[PDB]
Amino acid sequence: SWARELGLIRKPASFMTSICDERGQELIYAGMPITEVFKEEMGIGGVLGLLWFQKRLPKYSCQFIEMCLMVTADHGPAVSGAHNTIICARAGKDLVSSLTSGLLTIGDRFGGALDAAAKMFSKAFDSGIIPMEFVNKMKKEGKLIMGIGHRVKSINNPDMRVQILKDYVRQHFPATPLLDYALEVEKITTSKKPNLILNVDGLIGVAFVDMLRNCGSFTREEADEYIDIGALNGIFVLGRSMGFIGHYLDQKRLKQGLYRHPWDDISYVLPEHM
Amino acid sequence: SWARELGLIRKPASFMTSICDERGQELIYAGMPITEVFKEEMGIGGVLGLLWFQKRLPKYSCQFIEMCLMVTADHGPAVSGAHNTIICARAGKDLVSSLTSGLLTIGDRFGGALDAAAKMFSKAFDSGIIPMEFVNKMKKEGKLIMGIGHRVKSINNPDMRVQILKDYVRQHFPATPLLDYALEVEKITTSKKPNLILNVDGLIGVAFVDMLRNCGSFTREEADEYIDIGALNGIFVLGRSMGFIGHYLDQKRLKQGLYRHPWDDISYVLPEHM
Amino acid sequence: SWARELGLIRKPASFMTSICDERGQELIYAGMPITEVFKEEMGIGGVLGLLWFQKRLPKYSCQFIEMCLMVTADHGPAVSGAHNTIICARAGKDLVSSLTSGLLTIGDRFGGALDAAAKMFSKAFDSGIIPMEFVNKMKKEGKLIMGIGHRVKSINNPDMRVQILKDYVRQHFPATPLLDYALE
Amino acid sequence: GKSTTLFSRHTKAIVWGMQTRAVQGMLDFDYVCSRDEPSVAAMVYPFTGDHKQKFYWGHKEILIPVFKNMADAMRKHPEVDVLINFASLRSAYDSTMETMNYAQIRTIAIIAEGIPEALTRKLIKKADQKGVTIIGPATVGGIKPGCFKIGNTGGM
Ligand SMILES: CC(=O)SCCNC(=O)CCNC(=O)[C@H](O)C(C)(C)COP(=O)(O)OP(=O)(O)OC[C@H]1O[C@@H](n2cnc3c(N)ncnc32)[C@H](O)[C@@H]1OP(=O)(O)O
Ligand SMILES: CC(=O)SCCNC(=O)CCNC(=O)[C@H](O)C(C)(C)COP(=O)(O)OP(=O)(O)OC[C@H]1O[C@@H](n2cnc3c(N)ncnc32)[C@H](O)[C@@H]1OP(=O)(O)O
Ligand SMILES: CC(=O)SCCNC(=O)CCNC(=O)[C@H](O)C(C)(C)COP(=O)(O)OP(=O)(O)OC[C@H]1O[C@@H](n2cnc3c(N)ncnc32)[C@H](O)[C@@H]1OP(=O)(O)O
Ligand SMILES: O=C([O-])CC(=O)C(=O)O
Ligand SMILES: O=C([O-])CC(=O)C(=O)O
Ligand SMILES: O=C([O-])CC(=O)C(=O)O
Repeated sequence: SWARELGLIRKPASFMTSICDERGQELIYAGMPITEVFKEEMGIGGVLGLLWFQKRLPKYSCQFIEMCLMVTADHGPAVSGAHNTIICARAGKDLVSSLTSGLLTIGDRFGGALDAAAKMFSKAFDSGIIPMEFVNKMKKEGKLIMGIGHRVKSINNPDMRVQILKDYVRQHFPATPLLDYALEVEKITTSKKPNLILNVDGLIGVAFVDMLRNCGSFTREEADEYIDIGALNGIFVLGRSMGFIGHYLDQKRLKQGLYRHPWDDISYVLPEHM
Repeated sequence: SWARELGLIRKPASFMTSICDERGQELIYAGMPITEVFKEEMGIGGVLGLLWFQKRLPKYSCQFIEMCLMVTADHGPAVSGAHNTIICARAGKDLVSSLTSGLLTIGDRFGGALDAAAKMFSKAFDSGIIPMEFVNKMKKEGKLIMGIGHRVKSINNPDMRVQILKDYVRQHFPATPLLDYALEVEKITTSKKPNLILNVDGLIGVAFVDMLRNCGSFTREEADEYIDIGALNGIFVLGRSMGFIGHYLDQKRLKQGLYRHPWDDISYVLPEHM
Repeated sequence: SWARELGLIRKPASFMTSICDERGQELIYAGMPITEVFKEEMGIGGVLGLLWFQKRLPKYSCQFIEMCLMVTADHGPAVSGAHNTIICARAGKDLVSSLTSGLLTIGDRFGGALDAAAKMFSKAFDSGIIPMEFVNKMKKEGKLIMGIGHRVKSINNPDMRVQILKDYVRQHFPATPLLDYALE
Repeated sequence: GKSTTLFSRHTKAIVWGMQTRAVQGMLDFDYVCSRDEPSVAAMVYPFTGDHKQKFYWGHKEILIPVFKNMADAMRKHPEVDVLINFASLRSAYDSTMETMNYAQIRTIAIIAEGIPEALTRKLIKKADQKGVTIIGPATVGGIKPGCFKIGNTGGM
């Protein structure tokens, strides 16, 4: 500490951290200090733009980040991750262990339609196919279109939270091509069946890629980097953390005991005599 | 499914879930549908009130929850949990495994001053002792006052995000007694040492207890329930998740390699032969 | 790197690690190299004695640790942690994320009877009371005795893995008073 | 001064013990006799905390509070006058004597079997002093059709 204070030694640093200068007079975020964060009245969308992307996003995009963190909150306790959070909360664990144990389900099959429905429509649009041949290409290869398909709400009966995001994108975004492409794929697949409307998990993906590569400060190689890196997995995990902590506090407030999962729902299929 | 649809059989349900009715026409949060949530212009503070506490919080308190999630975001990468997120992200894992591996550090020594600083000041205020006796009651038991004490910035050098939160809980915030108590304890301990200002961890604890028990819709056996359940560890974990996902995306964007922690920083102290 | 090589600048090292000297010719476990681990024919009970306790345990208790890791293996998928592992594995996740999501249930209500049933009987025996006063003390305070109680199989219908472990701690095992107190 | 009526369609009870099959049988009987209110107001189990048990009122699911002490079971419920004592043979005596220090309890059904005769005579003596009518020991209970049924009597 003294040979480096008077500066007669070299030590190579790791942990390069282009975010959150913690030391000094203020919490500098990306480049913006914390008093400038609260002075410009940017919400949590502004600090998600600062921490995650290191860019002061325009004020129509911070509000869309808060919208897509409000729709990807809790979606009932039936789903697999909220189920794990409840099972871990009824064992009386912790907030962190319960949220964490339910958070580790968010992978490819649960909650992996944000990133897959963004990557799929981005790879279809950047190559340049008409949607009428993109649908036929997806039929010839197995591989259902990620982000299209609902179980009940079909036609003039929408998801009612894909409506809110679709109207916010249609009003407060300039230059929205990828949403138009995904809505043409919706126009075809809703002719295939009364279902197959755009999901919430697909419209947040295509509107988030649209918001990255359409608004300012993102060129084309950053807005295609943050989709490969997984900023949309971040959007889903940070959105669903409120739902999983809500389930933890709820199952901890109802004072419910350990789960045991009845044997008549199990059906052991063991070998003969190993 | 047929003996229940015509209703000739009983089966006791588990998983009580007083939150997030997922099925039916709209996604209903606590008692409010999703279109009323987006129509009444409540931010993520309003949906934290709806999911976590199941009460429509007044508009000065949803903005305070958004503010106290903005300050409990990233606090630099040297701290223990963000260090674990960086280590697990440089090992090329995943977003959820990295954020999870860093999130499982949020315990009692890292991130457990929110809840301890709220429980300590609530136990000192609900018992009824003057702050000049509370400081001496702590000092004669060991146990430093949690929530009070900074390393650098205290007096004629304020914390600058204790100040913004304190201005908000003085303007838009009716009848806040425990904050006044905690500032009296600060008035004593800053006369002890020029340090020992209120932390951010102490001020969000006491201002959140005052937000619970001083606004409407919480009586005093719910505002004393949610502190014991851990609804402040939820605030710290959900706030710091943005910083941990920011560190994940950042270490994935710099293309950093696997960490190895050099042997000159380790000092093995193994036994002789056992 | 060069000033510390010739030693011209001291540095305080953290992470004190009294286990597993990884560098050198042999991977030295607690104080014993890896060739002495494999040559002396200690199983994984010996390396748990070396890693966890940093002692070379006697050979009857290494086999006891292998025994009590064999009985505390799977106990059906209905229980809470194996349920979380199955729920995370059926989401197609990972091995480490599935094991981890099911492992984070090992707490107090599931899996927390080993440590509580050891602490309870050890605090009752260290104090020095007769068992008939211990049962009545637990009855007077709420607090069911941890480590006592089976749903199905108890008396002349035994548990049959309490019996194998009980025969092992009776046979190869000198001076066992706390088990005798627990059996009273 | 013992009572001359015991059970009615306003009679509620406190079940001492986690005997959810007996309580569910009583609630099913009170549904099938077209009562308007469930005749079990609370349960008392001294080995667990205060929570709520999820029971069946016909098709509907109701919640019956399980307490830890008998005192706060009496304090939240002033209309309770019956205690059905499902304790063992070595804990029915002190739980019954604890119950007869509450004034609202007008009858105690002791379901246990094997209480010693001296402790039972002490129970008879203090019940005649307090005026509380005790249902004779090692019983199954007593059923009043249309009004009230004590635990496992009748059967399914
Ligand atoms: C009562 C009486 O007298 S009988 C009356 C008449 N009797 C009859 O036989 C009528 C029966 N008609 C039916 O409804 C029949 O069940 C059927 C066969 C027509 C139903 O067909 P569907 O279920 O729509 O077909 P399928 O389940 O394969 O899916 C429909 C399409 O949606 C598409 N699709 C499905 N899931 C997805 C997804 N996740 N993403 C994108 N596209 C999808 C598929 O590509 C499929 O296209 P295809 O038709 O080219 O295969
Ligand atoms: C010109 C020249 O330079 S030489 C002049 C001649 N030399 C001298 O005068 C010598 C002067 N000596 C010093 O300055 C020394 O630093 C000392 C001995 C006075 C040390 O003083 P301090 O560091 O303030 O003592 P300490 O670390 O215990 O902190 C003071 C208080 O803060 C309290 N405190 C600390 N943290 C907390 C906390 N989180 N919560 C509540 N209380 C806290 C401590 O309990 C302590 O309380 P106490 O005074 O009742 O015991
Ligand atoms: C054909 C016909 O109709 S039947 C003929 C007539 N019918 C009758 O007489 C009805 C007889 N009723 C019965 O037999 C009933 O079973 C009853 C009411 C006696 C219930 O008796 P039990 O099941 O033994 O009581 P219970 O379930 O509360 O537990 C008994 C003991 O185990 C104790 N215990 C339970 N779990 C633990 C544990 N982990 N650790 C330590 N102690 C424990 C309990 O504390 C309790 O202790 P206690 O005896 O000091 O109170
Ligand atoms: O996000 C997902 O992929 C799963 C989910 O919440 C849903 O059932 O809609
Ligand atoms: O302990 C915490 O809460 C984390 C923190 O703010 C710090 O880096 O000191
Ligand atoms: O140790 C435990 O509590 C878990 C256990 O045995 C069980 O499967 O019931």
